[PDB]
Amino acid sequence: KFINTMSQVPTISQLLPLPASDDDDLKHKSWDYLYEPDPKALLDTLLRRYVESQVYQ
Amino acid sequence: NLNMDLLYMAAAVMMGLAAIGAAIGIGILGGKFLEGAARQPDLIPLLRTQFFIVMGLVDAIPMIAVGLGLYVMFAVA
Amino acid sequence: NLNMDLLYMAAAVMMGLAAIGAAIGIGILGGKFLEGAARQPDLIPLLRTQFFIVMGLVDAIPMIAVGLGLYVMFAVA
Amino acid sequence: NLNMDLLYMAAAVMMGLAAIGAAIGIGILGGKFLEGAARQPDLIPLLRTQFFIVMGLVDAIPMIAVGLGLYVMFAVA
Repeated sequence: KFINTMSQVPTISQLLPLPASDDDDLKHKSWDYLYEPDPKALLDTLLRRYVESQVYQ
Repeated sequence: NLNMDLLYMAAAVMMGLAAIGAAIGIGILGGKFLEGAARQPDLIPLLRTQFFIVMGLVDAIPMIAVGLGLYVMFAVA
Repeated sequence: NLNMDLLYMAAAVMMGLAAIGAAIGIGILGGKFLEGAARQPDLIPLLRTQFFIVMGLVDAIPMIAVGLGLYVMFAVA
Repeated sequence: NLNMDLLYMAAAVMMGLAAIGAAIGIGILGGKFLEGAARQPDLIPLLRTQFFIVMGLVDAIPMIAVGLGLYVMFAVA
């Protein structure tokens, strides 16, 4: 982890199963998506792309 | 006389049809209210509000027909 | 005689049909309005405006038929 | 009893129509309730509350239909 130009630290961090984010469901009720075709198929690819993005980062 | 024999049928139809109409109309209108609620709960007060607002306009003609049917079945007959 | 009662049978059929029509039509319309609202409650007033604009068009013919029910039951009589 | 045989057809028309209307209305509403539940089982009791809340409206006419049809079947006839 490139903390600062003078200090880097090895970290082992979990990416599956997905860490509990600092997020609250209360904000969600404002609106919802029109899922095309349906959410169960989208969520899969979202999680796969997300894990790929974190390995890249 | 012959009047007793037709009016109790005419009113019967005049109100069974309004029954069909109001029943199916409200079933359909409430189905979307339930699906919306299950989709986004806590909006339930607002959904219920504007549901009742709309529903009031669905009953108009069915209830008019019910009223006139009764006005016949007794006050005419 | 029949020249009285069959007028009531005609009134019954006309108003029953008009009732089923208006009720089910507005039920469908309102159902789609409801789910449209549920997906984003912050549009509600605009959707309601267009909802009324259309629900007017729905009623034009049924409200003719309903009135003709009265023209039959109280002018042809 | 030509007069009487038309009454036992009148009750039949009234309550047959009421049967179809109420049955299909409740079928639709309960179907939407069921899919809502299957989405969110831990909402099931609140959605049952709402299902019973609205279902009382689908019966508004079809019971009146029984209220008069059966009355005629057993107080007028």
